[PDB]
Amino acid sequence: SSNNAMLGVHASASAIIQYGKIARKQGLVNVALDILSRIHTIPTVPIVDCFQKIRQQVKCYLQLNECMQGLEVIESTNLKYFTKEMTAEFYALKGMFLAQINKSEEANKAFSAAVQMHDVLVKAWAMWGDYLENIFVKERQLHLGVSAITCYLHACRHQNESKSRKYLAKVLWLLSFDDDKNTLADAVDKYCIGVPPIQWLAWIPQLLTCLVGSEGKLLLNLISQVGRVYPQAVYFPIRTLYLTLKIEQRERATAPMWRCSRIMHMQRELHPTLLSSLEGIVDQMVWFRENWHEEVLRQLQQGLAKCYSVAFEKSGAVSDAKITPHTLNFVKKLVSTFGKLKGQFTTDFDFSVPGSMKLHNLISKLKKWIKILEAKTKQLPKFFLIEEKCRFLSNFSAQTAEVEIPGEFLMPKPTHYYIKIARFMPRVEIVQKHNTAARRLYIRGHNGKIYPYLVMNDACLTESRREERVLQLLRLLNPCLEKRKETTKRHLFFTVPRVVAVSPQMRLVEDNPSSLSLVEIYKQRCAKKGIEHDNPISRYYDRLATVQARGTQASHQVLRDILKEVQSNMVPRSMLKEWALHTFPNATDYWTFRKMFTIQLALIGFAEFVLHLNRLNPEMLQIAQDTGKLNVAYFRFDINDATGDLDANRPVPFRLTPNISEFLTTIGVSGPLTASMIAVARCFAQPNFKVDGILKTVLRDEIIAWHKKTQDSQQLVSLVQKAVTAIMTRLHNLAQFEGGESKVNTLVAAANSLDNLCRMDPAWHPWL
Amino acid sequence: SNWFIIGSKTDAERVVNQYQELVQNEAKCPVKMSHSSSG
Repeated sequence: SSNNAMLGVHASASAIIQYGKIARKQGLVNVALDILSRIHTIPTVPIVDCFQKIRQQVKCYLQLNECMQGLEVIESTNLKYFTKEMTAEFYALKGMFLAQINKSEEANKAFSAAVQMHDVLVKAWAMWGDYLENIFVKERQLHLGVSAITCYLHACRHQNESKSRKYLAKVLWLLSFDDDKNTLADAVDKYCIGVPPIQWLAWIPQLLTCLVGSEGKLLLNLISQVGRVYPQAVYFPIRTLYLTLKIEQRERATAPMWRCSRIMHMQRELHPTLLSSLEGIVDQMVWFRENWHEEVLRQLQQGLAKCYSVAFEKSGAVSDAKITPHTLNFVKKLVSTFGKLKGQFTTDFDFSVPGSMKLHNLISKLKKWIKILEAKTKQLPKFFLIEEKCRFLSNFSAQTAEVEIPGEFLMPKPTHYYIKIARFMPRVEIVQKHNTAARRLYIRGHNGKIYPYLVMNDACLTESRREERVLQLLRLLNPCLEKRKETTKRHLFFTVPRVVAVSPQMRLVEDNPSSLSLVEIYKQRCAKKGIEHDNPISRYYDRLATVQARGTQASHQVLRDILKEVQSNMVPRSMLKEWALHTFPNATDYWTFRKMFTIQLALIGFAEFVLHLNRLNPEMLQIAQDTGKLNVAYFRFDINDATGDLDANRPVPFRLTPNISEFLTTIGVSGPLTASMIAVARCFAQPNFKVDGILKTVLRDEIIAWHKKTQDSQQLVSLVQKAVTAIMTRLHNLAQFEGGESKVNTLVAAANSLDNLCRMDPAWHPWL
Repeated sequence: SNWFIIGSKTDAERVVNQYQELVQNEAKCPVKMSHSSSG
C-alpha cells in the first residue's frame, strides 16, 4: 500500500501540467507542447492527470492546414472508459472546435451531448449560447431569440464574481431586437428568477433607460428584486430620473413616471429609516449653493468659451463676424437674469444692444468684465460652520441609520468593502475651480479615515448624462487589463473617479487635495511675470486679422511663422520642466512622478483617439501631486448632429504638446509612451476577451439619448452596429504585427509635428 | 442572537470548508463528519 510514491508522481504531474498551462497563457504554444510531451516518459500516470494533459493540449491546438492534425489527435486517446463528471467539458471543446469551421450541420448534436450530462456547466451553456449567437447574423428567426437569452440566463446561474458582466451585456443587447409582440420580455421574466442581485449593480443605468421606453413595464420585476436587497444603490438614480421627467414635461399621467412612483412606494416599507435619512441628507444640501457673484462669473466664462468656438468658425472669412442668433439669445438671457447699485450698471453700459455687426468688440469687452469680477470677488468668505443654517446634517451619527459612503455600489466586488458613516466634519472649504468655486465637505467613516467630497452645481443636464456613461464604460474595461501579462508589468489602470448623481442640477463627486490642472500651472507661472494669461490668444486673432486686412488669404507659411513667434516670446519650450524641477527637490520622487505621468498619459491618449472621445482641452487635464496619477474631467462622445456617423475629424491623433514631449524626455515619448499603447492594443484585440458586447450596450442608449434630444426601427440598430465596426476598424489598425513594427509610430511622429499643430484652434493651446 | 453576513452560495462553502479545516486540525481526538438538513 505505497502512498508516498503515488503522491510524488501526482505532485510531479501536477507541476508539469501547471508549468505547461502557464506557458500557454504566455502566448507561446510550441514550447508548451514540448513541456506537455514530457509526461510520456513517465510509465505510471494517473487518469486525472491524463485528462488535464489532453485538456491543455486541445486548448493549445485551438489557439494555434494544422486543423486536421488537431482533429485527429483527440481520437487516438479516450478509448475504453472515463467517469461521468469529466465526460462533459471536452465534448463542449470539440463541439466548439467543429463550430470554428464551416462544418455546422453535425455540430448541433455535439453541443446537445455536452450539455446533457449534468446541466450545471457554465462553459457548456456559454459556447452553446455563443454558437446560437453566430446563427443570428443571418435568417433572423424572431421566435428563436428567446432560446439564446434562455441559454445566457441559465449560464449566469452558476458563474459568479467573474466573467458574468459580458453575459448580461448580451442579454441587454438582444432585448432591443423585439417586435410588437412581447414574447422576448416574457421569456426574460420567467427564466431570470434565481440569479443573485449582486450581478445587476453594474447595469443599473442600462435597466433604467429600457424601463422609460415603450413596452418596458415587464422589466419592473427585475428593478423590484434589486431594490428589495440593495435599497441605496437604486434610490438616487430613481429620484434623479423622476425629477428629470418632471422638469422636461413641465415645459410642455406619464406612464414612465407612474412606474418610477410605483417603485418608490414598494421600497418605502423596506428600511424606511434609511430612506428618511437619505431624504434628510438631500434636503439639507440646498444651503451649499453659491451666491450670485459666482453664478454670473460662471455664466460669463461659459459665454466666453462659446464666443471662442464661434470666432474660430469664422476663420478665413471677412472681419464682419455677424452675431449668431444663439449668442444673441444668451445675451438676452443674461439681461433677464441680471437686470443693489451694481445690478443695473451693466444694462446701460454695454448690454443695451448685443452688437450691431461686430463680434470682436464683444470678446474684447468680456475680457475686462472677467478681470473686474475676479478682483471684486477676492474678499468672498471661504469658511462656514455646519452648526448654523442646518441641524440634521450637523447632528448626525451612526446610531441614526445604516448609511454607507456614497459611491460604494458602483462596481460589485467579491469582498464586502462597505464603509459606513460616522460623523460629518464641521469643517468645509471653498476651492476656486476653472469656472466656479465649489464647496468641498469632509466625511469620516467608521474606520477613522476622512474622505473629502466636492459638491457640484453644474447646469445643462442634457450634456451631463453622456459624461457619466463614458466613465462607466471605462470602469467596465478596467478589470480587463489585469488578466494579461504585458499590461500587468507596466501597472496600467484608468484611474476613474467616483461620481454619484443625486439631483439633475447638483451631484457629488470625489475630490482630493493637491489636484491641479495644467492650465492652472500656466496661470501661476504667468502671474509670476508681468504679463496676462490671455496674451497668446489675443495676439493670434488680431495679427491674423491685420494680415488678412491686406486682401491676401492666409496660408500655411504665415501660420507657421506666427506660431514660432508665440513660442519664441511668450511660452518657452521648457516651462513645465522648470515647474517640476523646483516642485520636487528629490531625485527619486521626480522619477516616480515622471514615470507615472507617462503611464497615465498613454492610457488617456489611447482612449481619446480610439473610442471617438471629446477633444482634450488644457483645462480638462488634471494632475495629482500626492501620487502622480492623471484623470481628465467629464469625457464626452463625439456624435454629429446631422447623423450618428461617430467621426472625429481632427489633424492630430491626441494631445502631444512640445512642452510635454520635452518634459518627460525625447526618449520617453518614443519608448515608454508607444509601448504602453501597444500593450493595451493587444489586450483589447484578444478574441478571448468579449469587447463587442460591452461597446454595443453603451452605444445603444447613447444613440437613444441623442435621438430623444434631437428629432424605434432597424435604422438605430444598423447605426449602432456601424459605429461598433468603426471602433473595431480603428482598434485593428494599430494592433497588428507584420514585417513593420506598427502604425502607432507614424501617428505619434505627426502628433508633435509643427505642421499639424499650426492648423488647430487657438483655444486648444497647441503651444501650451 | 449573533448573526453572520454571508453573500452568494459560493461564499457559503468557502466559509464552511475553512471552518471545517480549522476545527479538524487542533482536536485530534475525534475523526468523523456528520451533517443533515431541514427544509
